[PDB]
Amino acid sequence: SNEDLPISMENPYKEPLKKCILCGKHVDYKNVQLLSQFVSPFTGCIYGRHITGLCGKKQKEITKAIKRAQIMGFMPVTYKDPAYLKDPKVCNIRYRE
Amino acid sequence: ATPSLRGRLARFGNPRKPVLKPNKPLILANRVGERRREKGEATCITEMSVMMACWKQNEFRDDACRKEIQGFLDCAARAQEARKMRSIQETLGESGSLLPNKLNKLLQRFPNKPYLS
Amino acid sequence: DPPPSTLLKDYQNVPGIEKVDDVVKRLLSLEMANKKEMLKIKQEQFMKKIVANPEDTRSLEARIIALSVKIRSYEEHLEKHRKDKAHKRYLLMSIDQRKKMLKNLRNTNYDVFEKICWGLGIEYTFPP
Amino acid sequence: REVLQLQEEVKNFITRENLEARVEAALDSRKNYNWAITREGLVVRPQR
Amino acid sequence: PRYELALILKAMQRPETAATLKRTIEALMDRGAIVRDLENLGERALPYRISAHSQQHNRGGYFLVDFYAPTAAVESMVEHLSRDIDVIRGNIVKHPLTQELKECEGIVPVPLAEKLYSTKKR
Amino acid sequence: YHEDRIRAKFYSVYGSGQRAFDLFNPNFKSTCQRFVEKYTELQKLGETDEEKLFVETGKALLAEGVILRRVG
Amino acid sequence: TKFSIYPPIPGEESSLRWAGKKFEEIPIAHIKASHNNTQIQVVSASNEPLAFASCGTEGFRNAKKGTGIAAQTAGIAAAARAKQKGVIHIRVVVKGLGPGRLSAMHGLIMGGLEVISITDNTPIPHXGCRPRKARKL
Amino acid sequence: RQFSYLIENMARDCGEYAHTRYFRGGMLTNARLLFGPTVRLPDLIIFLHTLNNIFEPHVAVRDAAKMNIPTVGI
Amino acid sequence: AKHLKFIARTVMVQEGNVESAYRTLNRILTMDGLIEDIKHRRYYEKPCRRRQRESYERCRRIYNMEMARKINFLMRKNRADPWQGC
Amino acid sequence: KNVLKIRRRKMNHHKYRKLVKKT
RNA sequence: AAACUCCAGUUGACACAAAAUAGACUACGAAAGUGGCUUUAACAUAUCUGAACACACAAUAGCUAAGACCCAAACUGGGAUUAGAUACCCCACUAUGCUUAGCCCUAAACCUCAACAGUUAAAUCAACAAAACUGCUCGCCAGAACACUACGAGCCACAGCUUAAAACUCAAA
Ligand code: FES
Ligand SMILES: [K+]
Ligand SMILES: [K+]
Ligand SMILES: [K+]
Ligand SMILES: [K+]
Ligand SMILES: [Mg+2]
Ligand SMILES: [Mg+2]
Ligand SMILES: [Mg+2]
Ligand SMILES: [Mg+2]
Ligand SMILES: [Mg+2]
Ligand SMILES: [Mg+2]
Ligand SMILES: [Mg+2]
Ligand SMILES: [Mg+2]
Ligand SMILES: [Mg+2]
Ligand SMILES: [Mg+2]
Ligand SMILES: [Mg+2]
Ligand SMILES: [Mg+2]
Ligand SMILES: [Mg+2]
Ligand SMILES: [Mg+2]
Ligand SMILES: [Mg+2]
Ligand SMILES: [Mg+2]
Ligand SMILES: [Mg+2]
Repeated sequence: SNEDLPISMENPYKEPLKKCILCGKHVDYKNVQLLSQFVSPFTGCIYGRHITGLCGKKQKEITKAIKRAQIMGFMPVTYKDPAYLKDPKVCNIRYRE
Repeated sequence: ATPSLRGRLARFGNPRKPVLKPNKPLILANRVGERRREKGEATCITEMSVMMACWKQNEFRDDACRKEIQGFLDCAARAQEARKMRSIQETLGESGSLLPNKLNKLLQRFPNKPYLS
Repeated sequence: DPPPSTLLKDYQNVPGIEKVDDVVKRLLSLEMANKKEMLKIKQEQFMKKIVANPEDTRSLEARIIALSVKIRSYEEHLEKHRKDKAHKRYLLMSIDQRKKMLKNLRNTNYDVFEKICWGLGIEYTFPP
Repeated sequence: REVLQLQEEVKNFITRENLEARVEAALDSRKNYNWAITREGLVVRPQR
Repeated sequence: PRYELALILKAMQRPETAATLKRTIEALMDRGAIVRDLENLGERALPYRISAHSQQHNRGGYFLVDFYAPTAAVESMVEHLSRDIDVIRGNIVKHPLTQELKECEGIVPVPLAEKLYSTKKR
Repeated sequence: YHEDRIRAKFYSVYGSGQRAFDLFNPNFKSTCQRFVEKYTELQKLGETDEEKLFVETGKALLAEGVILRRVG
Repeated sequence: TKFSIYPPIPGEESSLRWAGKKFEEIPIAHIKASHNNTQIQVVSASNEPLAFASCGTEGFRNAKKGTGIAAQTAGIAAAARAKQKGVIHIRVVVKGLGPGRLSAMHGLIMGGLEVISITDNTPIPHXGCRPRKARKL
Repeated sequence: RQFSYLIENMARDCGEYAHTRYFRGGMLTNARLLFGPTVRLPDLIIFLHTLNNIFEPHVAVRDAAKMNIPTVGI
Repeated sequence: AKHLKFIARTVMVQEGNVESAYRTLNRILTMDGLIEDIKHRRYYEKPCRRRQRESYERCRRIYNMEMARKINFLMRKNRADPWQGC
Repeated sequence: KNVLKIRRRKMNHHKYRKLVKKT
């Protein structure tokens, strides 16, 4: 018919889906350094996903890993272990003005 | 990011039990709330309690408490003017992000349309 | 029940499984697996013993055999968990669904219905 | 392939013969499961 | 199945620590377990004070035992660890490396929910 | 359009050209469109591989003096 | 060096000192800010009591105890008895959200003590005892 | 409003009429009261924009149909 | 009770500025939710009442975040009228 | 909706329970 | 005010109770329900509907028996308030909430919206609410009140539950 008509196909400019910083990585309860990056330094409270930026699957894995590590004797509950205070800050929260 | 609303309300087609039970429809109004005055509190009490402390120790003789008395009067004078300064800035919107009157005229131009035209 | 030394259904037909170390045989046996793996071996035995085509899993015979293995697992579960109301419901519902399968098999293929009852030890009962 | 991989691993399993030798070897070594993540998704292994 | 024993031992000298590990691995073998590996995570301060067997502990030796065992051995092993006075805290979990992580394509964005209310004029 | 596949890859590999689009000129040709036209010419010469037809196109433009700075 | 709001960790080698004393050696001011009273105890790093004052021991009674100025007065009283015993720098551990939570700290400073840190130890049960039923007002 | 001035001039130049301002209720449906009993209404209404400034249809579209006036509209 | 002390909820004072240290601590406890939690725990909130409060708080967050998103989207249009007089 | 129908049932049941207690 | 004053604060030891944060997640289960950790078992049905004549379940409260007991707490006692206060407010304490073994079988058990299959066009549609409908099936409804009642019957229920009327009365509800 006509060569200039549009053709049916999938979006070629579609951007790849975004991935969480832990996408494709194993979350172990023994890796307390990683888990400590997702708790409050002052209270040890687990951060919600709106602060951690994790997907639902990894927010759950991190949460379950933290709870297991805490009660098995690997991780403190009421504060972030001071050894891990100088690790990369991956959470979106600021406590100082 | 706004929390999800998919499957949260009791509706035909939604198998699960409702997550949310809003008493008002979750639909944006064309107005924002009015600026809620902050509860007032007593000020200058620190200086007031230093003056009254000297009075207690000096038999309520102002001659010995001149320095503290003047300090209490200065705090009230500064705080009295702070009443005028804050009020002026509060009306001007110097500290507010925007005034509810100004923010509502802007929403009047872009009213939420929950209906079809 | 099958012996614990029985190999898993996945590793029973790999070539050379009989010449591996004894330790490797323990790790691929029922002894080192969960109970669900033992039920897959039980299901296989009943299929060869009863059904004409042990590879057809969608026939009414295979479903009755699969459900009969689940029913026995619930009965063993409830023997240890007598206040587990959730699994008591699953048992009673499963028994009712096997009777509904047996009814439909009796109406369509009586010769196969008889072999299913003998093979599985089911005494068919007409409802009151 | 899983039976072959498993057949080699069994050579390094602990037995009553090498139990005393494997314990002392464990006490001399250290295993670290700790590592941190960055905002770019990069692993930061510990300084050891 | 494959399990992982997370073992916190009382801070002791090397000879008593080896005797406790040997005594613990033999307990697993007596119950039918096939022990695969033993890893030392190092002696460290506990995240909190732990009272065990009429004693207070602030430091412990962290060890891992990777092993295969029948499902009935777990319950019996937990009882054995509760009576060993040199064990501060011992937990048996299903080995994390058995669970295979499904692939993830990324974050599928969620559009704002639509048609929650009829379009009638209110 | 078929050429959108070529445009998507070009923007990924080489990014948007530092040259500015002039959408007022109805006959404007960007570096991407110049790339697409050369890519189409070489395809009509019988070449059918995609990864090979893309590398030869970059060379042709460099020979013609075009600046192609790979993004990464 | 830049200022760190995180306290020095015991056993590590810090350079911070207060009158030649390390953080682990500074006495502790325990402030219990209740809804109807405020109790302040200053103790040494070894848990030796040095001074105790509450709104009740300062002559306040009933609803006047549950006020800021009442806690401020209790702080000054504890600071005075503590300063006599050789205390200058104190670590503050405050538990409770009563009205004398902050006012009790001001009294410690007005009494001559220097606060080097503030710690909240308000008890939060992680699931614990059922509190009393709500009030109908 | 970006084109109010342009449209008003085009109408004057062709010898026709323009209404680019706020449309008061009843200009068409109540014209006899607003203008007089002998007022002649338009025989054709041309909309260069059919939406008002709150992105709804211009009221004159509905009222033009009420008064049986044909409408041309972009 | 079993944890180390002077780590949790501890803020150091700078240059004798105790007010800024207390405000920082209060800001920490608020953002982590401890202040509202302590207050809600003074009297027992029955589960039916807790579920109603959480529902109300979640619907308010959605509304408040959606109204805020619309304000930021429309704020650019608060510029002076470009077509004044027309 | 109002609870006026519930209120009638409430009174009936209250007076009934009280009658049963009295007799 | 009463109450306690072998009281209070710090520190240490220390549950048969309850389960911050995560959760801005929206999952599991037939429903009831289920959000500390671990492990074991384990989540019916390869058409659909279907038992009020059955079977198995079913929050909280409650009953029987033997235990535990921090805290909360009907009742009860004391303090206060009030014209009175058998309440609202404060304190103390019990049944009870917990476990085990049996009962009881009720909720605004309501997301008051039945299951399965399908549609978004025509007339879109009383109102409001959570847009309007189609096929098919079971269950249920027919003015108000009497009445979650009477009687009968069944039930481990004996001041109970389930099923459930009529007479008189009204012109409304
Ligand atoms: S986005 Fe892939 S696991 Fe989080
Ligand atoms: K908890
Ligand atoms: K929550
Ligand atoms: K009911
Ligand atoms: K309801
Ligand atoms: Mg409502
Ligand atoms: Mg109402
Ligand atoms: Mg009545
Ligand atoms: Mg059915
Ligand atoms: Mg019940
Ligand atoms: Mg009971
Ligand atoms: Mg009590
Ligand atoms: Mg009791
Ligand atoms: Mg309990
Ligand atoms: Mg309910
Ligand atoms: Mg109903
Ligand atoms: Mg039905
Ligand atoms: Mg349907
Ligand atoms: Mg009737
Ligand atoms: Mg009833
Ligand atoms: Mg009755
Ligand atoms: Mg009767």
